[PDB]
Amino acid sequence: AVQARQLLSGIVQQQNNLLRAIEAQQHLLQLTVWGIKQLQARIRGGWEEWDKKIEEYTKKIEELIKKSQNQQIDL
Amino acid sequence: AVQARQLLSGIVQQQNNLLRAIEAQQHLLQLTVWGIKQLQARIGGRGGWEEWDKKIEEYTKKIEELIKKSQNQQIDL
Amino acid sequence: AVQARQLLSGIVQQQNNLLRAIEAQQHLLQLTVWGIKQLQARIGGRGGWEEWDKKIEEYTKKIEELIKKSQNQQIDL
Repeated sequence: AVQARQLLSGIVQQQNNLLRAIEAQQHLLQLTVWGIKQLQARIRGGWEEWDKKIEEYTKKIEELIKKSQNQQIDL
Repeated sequence: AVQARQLLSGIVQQQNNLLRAIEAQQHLLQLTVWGIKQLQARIGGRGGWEEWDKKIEEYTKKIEELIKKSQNQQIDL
Repeated sequence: AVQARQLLSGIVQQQNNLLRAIEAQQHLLQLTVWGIKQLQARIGGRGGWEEWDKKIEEYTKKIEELIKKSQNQQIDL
């Protein structure tokens, strides 16, 4: 009882740590994407599909993140 | 009992969402790697980046291993 | 009882896998940051990317803090 409570709370707490890390990593990722796009632009045709997949994965990540924020509990 | 199941399942669901996000972030990261690599090629060659290339291969392999590892461990309650 | 332990241990092992993947992705991410910065420096100066650099740093430190914070909370059953 006291055991299981401390265990599950600890588990729940680290889930919030992992999620917060994932969100920060995503913010970092979007910054790198911008940097690349700006470099391709200083030297963007032929990168249409590349742009599309990025948008695809980015949308999915943002969806999953939002879906995780609501699933999240702070015990 | 009812409390335990709901709390546990909720935790299991949360983990599957975190994993899915990690996978999509990995797919996203590999796209940026290529993007950089193609820029480096467009500007002596890609010489001097052999070690850089190495660590990427190292971490990429490790991530993919850990992901597959997490897929086989993951449960869909 | 036997059910709960096996289920809770499985969950904890999964968290360990997810965390390790996040650390490896972070290593990979920092490699991409370097690659970009070196291309920016090889093509006026890196002026105008001050704010960009600052946010990279901001999120990077936050990630590393969150990672270390998760390594402590981490248990191996």
